Order: sequence, then structure tokens, then C-alpha cells
Amino acid sequence: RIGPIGLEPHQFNVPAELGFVEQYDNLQYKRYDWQGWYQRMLDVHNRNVSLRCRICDLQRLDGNGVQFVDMQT
Amino acid sequence: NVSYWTMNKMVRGGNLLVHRVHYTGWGTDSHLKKGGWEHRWNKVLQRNVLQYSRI
Amino acid sequence: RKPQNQWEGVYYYSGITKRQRHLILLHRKREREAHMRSFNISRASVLQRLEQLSGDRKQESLPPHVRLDLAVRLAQHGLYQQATPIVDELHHQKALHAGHYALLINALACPRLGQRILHCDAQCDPALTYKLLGDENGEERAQEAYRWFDLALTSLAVDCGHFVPYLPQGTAAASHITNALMRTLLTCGYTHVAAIPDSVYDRMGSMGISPTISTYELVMLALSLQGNMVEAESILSFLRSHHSEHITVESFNALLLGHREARQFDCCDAIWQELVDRRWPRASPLTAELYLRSIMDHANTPTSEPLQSFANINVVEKKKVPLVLAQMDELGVPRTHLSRVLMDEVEDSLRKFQTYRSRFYEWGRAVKQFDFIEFRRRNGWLYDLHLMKGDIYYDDTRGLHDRSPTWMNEVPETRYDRLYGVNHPDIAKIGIRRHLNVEYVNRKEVVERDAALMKKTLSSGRRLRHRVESSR
Amino acid sequence: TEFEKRMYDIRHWLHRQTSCEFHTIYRRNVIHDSAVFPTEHDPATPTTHEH
Amino acid sequence: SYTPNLTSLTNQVNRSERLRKWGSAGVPPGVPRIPRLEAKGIAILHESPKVILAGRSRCNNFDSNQYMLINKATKRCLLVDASDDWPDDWAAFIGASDLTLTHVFLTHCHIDNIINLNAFLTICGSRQKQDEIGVMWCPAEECWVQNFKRSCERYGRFEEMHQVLPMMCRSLYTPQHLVDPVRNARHLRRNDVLLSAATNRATSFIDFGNGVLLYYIFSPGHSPGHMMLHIPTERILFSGDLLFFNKVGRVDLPWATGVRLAESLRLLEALPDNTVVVPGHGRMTTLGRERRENKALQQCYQRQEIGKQEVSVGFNEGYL
Amino acid sequence: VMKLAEDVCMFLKDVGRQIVEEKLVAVRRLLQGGAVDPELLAAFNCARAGP
Amino acid sequence: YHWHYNLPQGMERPHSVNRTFAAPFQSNHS
RNA sequence: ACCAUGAUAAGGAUUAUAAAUUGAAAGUGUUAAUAUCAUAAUCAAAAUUUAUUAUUUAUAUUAAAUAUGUAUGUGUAGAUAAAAUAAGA
Ligand SMILES: [Zn+2]
Ligand SMILES: [Zn+2]
Repeated sequence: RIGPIGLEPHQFNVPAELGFVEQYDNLQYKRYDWQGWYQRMLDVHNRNVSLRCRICDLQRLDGNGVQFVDMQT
Repeated sequence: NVSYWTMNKMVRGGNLLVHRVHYTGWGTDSHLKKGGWEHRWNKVLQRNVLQYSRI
Repeated sequence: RKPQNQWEGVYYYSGITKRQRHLILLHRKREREAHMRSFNISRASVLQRLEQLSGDRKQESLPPHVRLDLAVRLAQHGLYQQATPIVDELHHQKALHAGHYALLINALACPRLGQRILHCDAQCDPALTYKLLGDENGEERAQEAYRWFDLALTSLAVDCGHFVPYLPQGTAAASHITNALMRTLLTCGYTHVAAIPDSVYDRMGSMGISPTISTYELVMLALSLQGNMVEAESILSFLRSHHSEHITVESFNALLLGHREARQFDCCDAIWQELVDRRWPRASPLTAELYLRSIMDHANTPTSEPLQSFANINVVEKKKVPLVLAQMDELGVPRTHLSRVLMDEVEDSLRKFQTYRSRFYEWGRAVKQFDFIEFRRRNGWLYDLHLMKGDIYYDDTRGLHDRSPTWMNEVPETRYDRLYGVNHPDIAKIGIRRHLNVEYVNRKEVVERDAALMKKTLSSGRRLRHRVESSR
Repeated sequence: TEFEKRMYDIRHWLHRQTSCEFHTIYRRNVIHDSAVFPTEHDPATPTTHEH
Repeated sequence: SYTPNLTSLTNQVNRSERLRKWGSAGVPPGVPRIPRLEAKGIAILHESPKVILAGRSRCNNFDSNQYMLINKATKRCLLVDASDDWPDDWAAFIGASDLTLTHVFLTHCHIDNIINLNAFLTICGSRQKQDEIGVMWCPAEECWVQNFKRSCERYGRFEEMHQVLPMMCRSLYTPQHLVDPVRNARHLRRNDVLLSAATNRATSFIDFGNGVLLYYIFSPGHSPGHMMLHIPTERILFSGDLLFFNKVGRVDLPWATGVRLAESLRLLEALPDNTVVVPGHGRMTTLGRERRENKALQQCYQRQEIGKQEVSVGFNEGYL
Repeated sequence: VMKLAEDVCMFLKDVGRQIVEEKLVAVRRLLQGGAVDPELLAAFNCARAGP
Repeated sequence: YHWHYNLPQGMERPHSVNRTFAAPFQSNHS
């Protein structure tokens, strides 16, 4: 699992999901002078990345011993 | 993005790939048969924009 | 329009010029001269140091540590014959001790001659350095390594003069010299590296000397050079079961080297993926060198069951090289700590299989595609390989027609249009009208035009029929 | 990444007039730095709708 | 067109002339088959108490014509230059009219005439199963039946390439095969007529039945063997490619002589003006109209009057 | 798309079995025995107050 | 002339053009 | 550009010997009239955009009038869920 890991007590580790779309053409826009703007048009249209995290994974203990997310949090 | 005269000659020429439906039906997409052109007009909005929780 | 080929790859530049390959070969010969020049300068310095302390100190007896310092420096530079009269008088004067004997046998493996053999002769292959060190007096240095081992154990019995019937075989000095013996015997020929897991290891067991982790790693490296992998993995399996705290990197370096010699490239992948998974012990640059060289030996290996009908299949194994180099960035292994012979083949795989996002937006332009065609047209004789010349498991009696209503669902428009006059006696069965059976876009309009043409033809034919026989 | 490399290279031997797109949902560790993003009390003069 | 030898591949103007004619493609688009759309029906052109002429105009994308003579008494039909992109209407027309297809007349063996000849004999030969159809042609066209496969490569007719022509098969004028004694649908074609170039008004005719005679006239210049059809009782002249409306045939093709074409135009000056000339291409005319308002015939006799010994007339832009 | 989905799935079955198997041979060596990473040991002893 | 839709849409033959021809990088810009 | 296209109307026949099924419905032939501009030497109608006392059909505005006498269409349209004054000479 990639991502940075914090060992200091002021840094909490949140295991989260990232969903993204990568799309490349292979039929007509695979290679020609139109491939430059069409591949960029596919990347801008697929610019979405979904950052998902469970609230159950946020209910862990912090570096100071207190819970990260309590009921009121 | 052509006119009605150009669309028939592409059909009669065989260039594009289109499936013919009976001219009094609504095709095969269930969203078009349900509410018409306006219901499919809202379904593309639900796919492009409204399925994303914007930040 | 004529269709373009979708299984034809994009034309991109993956190669070097003839000047650049000549300049790589010219620059690599200069540093091979530089390592040859660096060794012979220091070899002449220790030989001048030897003749100075033999000539001007002819009658003046030297202190034993100066003669010990010169004896290890002679043995490191491959001069074992100039050092054996020095160690014979130091053993006779009883000036050598437990650490001094292990220093001399470790010096007898020559870790200065092996540095010249690595950069110049072995082409920076760490497996080939053991194969080439065995020629420069491999049997001769092995006999003196066995003689200095007998000089060591005789001195350890004097130095230990309770545990009295178990001395010096139970001390730390007995295994340290035995680990020094196996390290020196690895640099010898094939007859002595084969004797390390069989003859030296049973002699260590018969003498009752407790081994260490460096004992098993040199035995695993000895079985790696022989090509016996069923025994080399069994030793680490003994280490995985009993002594798992002390396993260092060199046991993995023996297994990466060993499957490279046995040409089992699927096994050496699993050892590298294991080392990325556990991340302890730390991956040395010798780990990245031994694994990447196993990729290049697998990539340059020809196959013989398709017999290369189209191209070389094993060249696709160089696509893993950008994956391994990305793993080295997170393991803390610097890619600048790779040898010059390997780094040219690593960058050979990089310009063949790697692209950036800025280049991927510009690599398919028609100017670069048509430059590839003309450069193949102008000079293709310089760069070409061809120009050189229900549930089925509980189903058995299937339930058919279970009254599933197809009339609640609506698929009413399944009308099909067949050609006119299939069973007509005047219309022939074979004809060019049979090609109308394969037509999908204008299926409705063609066959109704075909039926209108065939109805009017049979009407005009039968009205010509009635006119001719009524006139005669 | 050996499976991600093999999955991305299926585009080169697809069928006639048949394309594909790839979706990847992977787990990634995210750090919430409580020093760069601290939990502070609200200010004395709070913000309004005019901000 | 021709075989790509070494000097044609190393010539720059071969790569340049293919850029001028066809643009950036460089390959000439062929002459395709007419589909089942944009196709007309078989028309009855002439009805007479002796014979019946039924025809179809523009049956190919070469703009060729397909005709058939129907004898009223013998119920025997005869195709002239059998080249239709759909020889399925012609099989249904003879099947619904109680006709018997006995011979196929061919004026000349260009690709505008014998492109669907194997399709004509197969489809019409299959209907008579529930005596085969003959081919009447001139042996001077032997050079054009060898290059029938070359003509199909240039005009994109790849489906009719690998088809042995029925006139190339062993007829009665050929030596026979000596087959092993342990199959004559393709081994021997007994119904085959080879027309001679010595065509006269006395004996060079085909007895069509009930007293009408089809006098074939040898008239080269557009092709090595060009046999017209003349029906003097009905004032009908199947000129083929020799004479069209206000134009004559091409000479810019191989084995086409301009001075042979001018002699072919002079051998029809004894026929009356009401002889309705029926060409292989385009609209039909009369021979009296072409004697007045055709510039190719006007130039042919003007050079003859001023003293040209070798009068050379002929087109370079027109029909094949 | 149905016949391609039989072509890609059989490809990803034989490839996906191979990559899991070379991962399965790495877990069974890690379960037989190994030494703990001191960077991993310092990660557990990182917080000030524990549970 | 074309490929029909009921035929199996397999790849007819693979093309290895970039591994038979190793081209060096040639740009008109410096 | 004067080709031999194609549209209109009209008459014919075959099958139901079952009360089951959501559902007893589908295929094949002849005559009259109308009509036929593609192997040739060009160019901006409404290719085509915009505006002024003026030409229409539509758009909505739009009214008086009991002294007598008085004012009937063809069509245009939307989805489609009643039926016997004419002679099978
Ligand atoms: Zn001709
Ligand atoms: Zn012709």
C-alpha cells in the first residue's frame, strides 16, 4: 500500500481509497496528428479521482492516546 | 452533426453503423421509452455531473 | 476510406546511433584502462615496499606488526608467494594470534586483484569474478589456505593452554578462521568451491566447531556456483526455521546469483519480490545488480519452440526494468550504485520501454511517424534484424421451458426480411443475388427493391410469354 | 505493478473496432497533519455572510 | 495497368503521375459492381413479327448495355455482349417466357463484355437443368482473353479474377484431353462457334430460325476481333463499340489501330439510313443520323477526299 | 464484446494465477520465519500515550 | 474488402516494427 | 444533358372439422392509363449574409346595427375505443 507514513504523534494515518479512470484510444485516435488533443481530452474528461474513507477507520487512537474521531467528532 | 440529406446518403452508402427501428417506437433504451426525450436529457446530466459529490 | 491497422504499434524512437554505441565502447575502454592503471601502480608500490624492507633491513629484525602489515598487503594484491616466508617466521616466532590468522586467510582471497578482475575482465559480473579468480593460482592458494588453517588450529591449542577437551573447537576463533577459510576457498577453482559444502563443512562438523551466519552464507554461495538449487534453498529453509533473527543480505545474494547460473529466471523473480515484501534485511546494490543482470540474461535468451517466427519473444522481459527501478526508489537503493556495464543495458531497456506524459501527447504526430518511415527507407540496412542476413454442478437433467413469460417483457420488433422467390421455379437458386443475404444497414430497402425488380421481371417475362404464343 | 503493467497492455491486441477503458480502485495511506492543519479555537470576531 | 518492373519502380514520374490522377491515394479506385439499389429493369426495346429485341441500358459502371434477341417461332434467345452486373433478372426473364438460351454473341472480348460471362453461363445453365449455352466469338480476341485477369486487377474486379473463361476451354476446334480410363462439363464444350474474319453478305450469317439471318461483320480498329451484328430484315445494326451516338470507339488501348477503325467505318456506307444502329454504350441512333451529325465520320471522309492514304480516326476519351 | 470478455478473462486468469502464486510462495516463506524490521518496530513504539 | 460482424474478431497477425527497427532519436529542433 | 427509369388503379388463389393456448393467423400470380434530359466544356437562385415610403397570406387587435327584407365551402388539423333508402339483370 503506497502513501506516506507518519510516526510523529501529530500525524495520523488514514487508510483511504482512490478510484480513477485511465482511458487510451487504440482504434482511430491511436496515432495521428489528432492524437495530441484527443488524448488530452480523454485525460481532462477523466480528471476525477474519488477519495473515499470509512468513518470506522477514523475512529482509532491518535499519537497522544486520545481517539482521533469520537462520537461528537 | 449532419443534415437529413447527408444522413440518408451515409445510410444508403453504408459508411456509418446504425440500427433501424420501427418509426413509431422509442428505440431500445429504457430511459427514452419511459419519459421521452426529456427523461434521457436528464439522465446524461445525472451521469456527467450529479453523480459526483463536488468539493 | 481504407482502414488503419490497430494492431500495428506507434512508431517511436527506441535506439542509439552508431556514433553513440562507438562512444560508449570507447569510454568503457578508458575506465578499463584506468582500473588496470590503478592496480599496477599500487602493486608496484607494495613490491617496492617489500624489497625496501628486505634490502635495507637485511640484518635488522623488524617488529612483527610491520611484517604482518606487509604480509596481508602482498596477499591482497595476488602475491601469495612473496608472503608465505613472512607468515612462516611469524608462526615460528609465535607472534601471530587468533585474529591475525583470520586476517591472513581473508587476505589470501585477494580483495585487490578481484577489484581489477571485476571492472576489467569479468565485465562487472559478480558471479564471473569467482570464476576468473580461480585461474590465478586457484589450487596453489587453496593449499596455502589449508596450510594456514593448520597453522591456525595448532596456535589456538597453544593459546588455550574449564572446557579442556572441548578447546579450541568451541571458541569464537575456531569458526572465524573456518569462515575465513571458506571465503578464501570460494575464490579458488571449481574443485575447491565444490569441497566447501561437502568436505570443509563435514570437517567442521567432525571437529565440533559451531558455525555462524557467515558459515552458511559461504556454503550457500558455494552451492550457488555449482548450480545446485535444491540444497541452497534448503539451508535458508533451515535458517528460516531456527535462526531467523541473524539472516543477513548475503543469503539472498547467493540465491539471486545461484538461480542466475542455473537459468531459472522464474525463481529469481520470486526472491526479489520476497525481498521487496519483507524489506529486512536491506537491499544492497549487489541485490539490484544480481537481479537486473538476471533480467538481461533472460531477455537475450533465444527461444526455440516457436523458433522466432516473427520476432524475439523474450525481449518483453525488459519491460519489467522500469518496474524494478521504481521499486529501488522506495527501498532506498540508489540507481547510481550500478555498474557501467549494467547501466548501459538498463538505459537500453528504458528507451525501449518507458515514456513520459509530455512525450505521450506528442509521440503520435504524423511528422514523427513519417520520419520513421523515411529513415527506414533511407538507411534500414544499418538498423534491422532482417537486413543483416442453472448451477451446472447440480444440473444434470436440465429443466426445460419453465413457463417464463416472454410476453410480459416487450421485444416485439424482431421482423426479418428474406429474399424474394426462394421456392419459385423460375428464379434460380444460385446467383449473384445470394450476396444480398449479407447486408445489415440497408436490409429493409434493398430487398424491397430486389422484390420489386424480380416481380416486374417475372411480370414482363410472363407477359412476353403470353404474347408470342398467341401471335403464332 | 506487474499485474497493472499486464492489464494496461491488453489494448494492443483487442478485437476489431473494440476499445476499452480501465478503472483502478486502490488503497492509499493519507496523513492528516495536525500541525499543518491544526484544531484551533474559533476567533473572537467570527466571520459572517459578508465574507 | 502493367507489370511493375525495375525501371517503373525507380522512376519518379511514375510516383508523380499517380499523385496527379488519384490524389494522395496513388492507387486507382476500381470499377465496382452495381448494387441491387440504383438498378433498373429489363425493357422491351423492339417487337417485330419475326424477332423481339429486349434490352437494358447502363447495366455496368462501364456504362455498357445488355441486349437479347428473342425469336418468336423457335422460342430461342441469344445474348449479345453478355455483361450485366446482375444476370439474375435475365435468368428469370428467360425462365418466365419459356425461352431456350442456345448461344451468346460477343462482339469483342474487352472487360466491358465478358466480365460476367461465367456468371451468365452458370446461372442460366442451372435453370435449364430443371444442350448447353454456346459462345460465338472471334479468335483474334485471344490476346484479350489472356489479359482478362490483368484487366480485373486494374478495375478492382477481384472476384472474377480466378475464373477460367469458357471460351478458353477445349472446344471442337481444339485437341481433346486424354484422360485416364478409370466429366465433360468442363473438358469439352461442343457448342462453340469461332467466327472468321472473311465476312461476306453471302454465307457469313447465323440462322436464327424462321428465316432471319444474323450477318456478322468483321470490323476491327477498336479491338483485334470486332464482330458487329446486322439484321437486314429489321434494320438493326449492333455496332458494339464501333459507332455510338456522335462518337466512335477508343484507339488509345492496346491492339487498337486508328487506320483499321477508319476502314471499319467505311464498310457500313452501303446500308440504308433507317438502319437503327444499336451500340454497346449509351443511347441508340440511326445510321443516317451519324452520316450527317457525327464529326468522327465527317473527319474520316474529309481526310479521304484531300488525299490521305492512311486515314487515322479514333477516340482517346470515351468507352472501353 | 461477449467473445472478447471470454478472451480477456482467460488471459487474466492464467496471468492472475501466476502472480498470486509467486506472491503465495513469498508469504509462506515469510510465515516460516524472518527478522522484524527495526523501522517497523519503531513504528509501533511511536505514540506518546498508548491504549 | 471488409470484415463481417459474425466472424470472430481476432487479431490476424502481430506486428513487431519497433523491435525490428531500432530508431535513434532524431528531432529537427536542437 | 432529351436512353430503354419509376410511381397509380384494377382483378386471383391455399389452410383451418381443435374449447387447448398469453396469443387459431400467415405466406404465393395477371391488365389498362401516366411517365422516362447523366460521356457533356463554366460561373455565386434562397453559394449566400444584411437593410429602406412599398406586394401578400397569416399574428393579434378590432366596432356599430331590431323601420322593412335577408345571407350555409372546398380545405386546413390532432389522436383515433358509433355504423343497413341501395339492387350479384
Ligand atoms: Zn471495347
Ligand atoms: Zn464497350
